[PDB]
Amino acid sequence: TRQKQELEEELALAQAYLEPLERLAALAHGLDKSPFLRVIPFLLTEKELPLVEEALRKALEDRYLLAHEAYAGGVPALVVVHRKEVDQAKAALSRAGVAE
Amino acid sequence: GLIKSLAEKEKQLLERLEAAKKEAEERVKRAEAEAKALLEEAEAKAKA
Repeated sequence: TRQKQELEEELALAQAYLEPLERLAALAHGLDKSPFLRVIPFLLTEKELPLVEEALRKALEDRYLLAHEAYAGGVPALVVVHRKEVDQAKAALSRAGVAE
Repeated sequence: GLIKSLAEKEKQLLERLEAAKKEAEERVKRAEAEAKALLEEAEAKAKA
């Protein structure tokens, strides 16, 4: 029964979050294990996408990279920012109400 | 904006660091060797 519970919880999460993580991984392929670049994953709905972009753009100038790729419904979005620009990047998501 | 910009720029940032560390060690290396050979000339000369 213990195996069975672990097997069932794993399925339940994996069934939910495989498609976003696939999308997100793909967007910054081979750049998630680099120290030079920082990646932050987050989910946005069609509604939220414009607000988030504005907020990041003012906060982070034009030396930030906002990319998104669909999955059937909203977009999992990835913002890629320089290392040591992490706090600022985060602060920008937090003001819109979007989190990591 | 393509991911290719930062991707293929990162893999150059790593080469620039590597040459830095190389020619740091390959310089000090020379000096340590040159310090030995100098003090051998100072023994060779001094006893003769």
